[PDB]
Amino acid sequence: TKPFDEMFLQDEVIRPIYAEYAAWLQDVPHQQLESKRQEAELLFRRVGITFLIPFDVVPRILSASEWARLSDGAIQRVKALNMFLHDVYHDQEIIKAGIVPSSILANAQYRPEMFGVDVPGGVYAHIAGVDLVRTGENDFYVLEDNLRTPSGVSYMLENRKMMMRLFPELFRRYPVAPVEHYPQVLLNNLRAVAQAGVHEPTVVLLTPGAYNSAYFEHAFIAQQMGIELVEGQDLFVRNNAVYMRTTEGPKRVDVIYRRIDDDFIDPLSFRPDSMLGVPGLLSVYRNGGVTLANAVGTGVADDKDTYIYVPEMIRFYLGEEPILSNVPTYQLSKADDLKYVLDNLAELVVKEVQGMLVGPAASKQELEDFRQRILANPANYIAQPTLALSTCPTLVETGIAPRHVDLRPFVLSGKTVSLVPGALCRVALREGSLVVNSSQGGGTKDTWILK
Ligand SMILES: [Cl-]
Ligand SMILES: [Cl-]
Ligand SMILES: [Cl-]
Repeated sequence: TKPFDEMFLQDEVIRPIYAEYAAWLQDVPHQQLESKRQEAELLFRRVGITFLIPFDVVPRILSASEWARLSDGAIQRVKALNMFLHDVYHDQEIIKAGIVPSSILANAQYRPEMFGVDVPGGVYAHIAGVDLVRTGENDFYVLEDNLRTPSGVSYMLENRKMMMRLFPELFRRYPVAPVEHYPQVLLNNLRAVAQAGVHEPTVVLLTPGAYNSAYFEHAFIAQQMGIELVEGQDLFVRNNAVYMRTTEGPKRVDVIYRRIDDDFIDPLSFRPDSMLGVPGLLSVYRNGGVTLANAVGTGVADDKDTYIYVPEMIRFYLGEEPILSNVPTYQLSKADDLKYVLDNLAELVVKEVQGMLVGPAASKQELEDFRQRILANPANYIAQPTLALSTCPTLVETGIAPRHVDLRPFVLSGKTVSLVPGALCRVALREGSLVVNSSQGGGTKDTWILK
């Protein structure tokens, strides 16, 4: 019993989807792609790379039918999440029906400033990141939802550009769907959420600035879109409108793609010490003078305590059964969950909200150590059963060996809900590791969606 591999079947048989890649790999002149060392030599000789997050040249390939199911599943989930957000800030029908407890209103991410506020098209999460894992041929799990300021598209776009630059001949052998139109699809969706009356909306990207880890992505996506990259001080509010400062005079801003947290957008309504925001911005948004994307108060839908109700949102709002499954998740802030987790620690995966323990890959000492770490602050942890995480062929020291991967596509909601046929794929390079996170042996791959 081994974890499902994307390339190699039950025996050493190659899955039909990877046959053409295996053929190309055999024709590769000399020992150029036989192991991690030869891959690192190829990447340096051609593109001058020295391992910045590591990159693996073996793509994560998905068929047109796998993506169609995955894509239907992600759109269904995001529609229910947006309908949930409209509901919590309006009639709260799901709470009155007893499906979601009223304790959700104790969540710090629930913004009473958004109660009764109508947002253009009822869209709260204009961009939604969905973290997915595979366990079988037709088995996918949603690990987490990302509805605040989702990131990673720059790695998705650059990884494709890198693969096309290194191996153009490989793109001739596979019918790979393109991804580079993402910024223009996003810009078109932002224009569509302009307030009622606005004919040719002005769109800007509000950034915290250079001293932010994702700043390059902010500058990159704004440049790819062809819109102004602004900081708080570049904008100002007056008479229910937001203006951008220009030498020729103030230019009205209709839509702001915010890459700043709610807490920092308006010192007159939230954190008063913030220098990232725009004073009075929340009032203009609440009174229909501007659109913020993503909306203020989306955090209540992707919080660890709300995650468990997502399958029930799909049934309640859409009258459908969930296409994608949630992962059973324990919230160590709950006494029943804390009791269970500490009693079955060697069988579970424990993660901090805002460190990670792999119970089956831990000794009695490190298990007892983590037990103390948990009890020092239990509310900062969640736990899930250890899943049979799918492996993708990855170039390692010994050669081409299976390594654990995860997938992040980006759902876009404007007047329509859609996905560009691509995703950020993260790989856990170290043997036996399930840490796809770049902090401890984590890298990226290009994700190919076949036409
Ligand atoms: Cl961000
Ligand atoms: Cl369920
Ligand atoms: Cl739609």
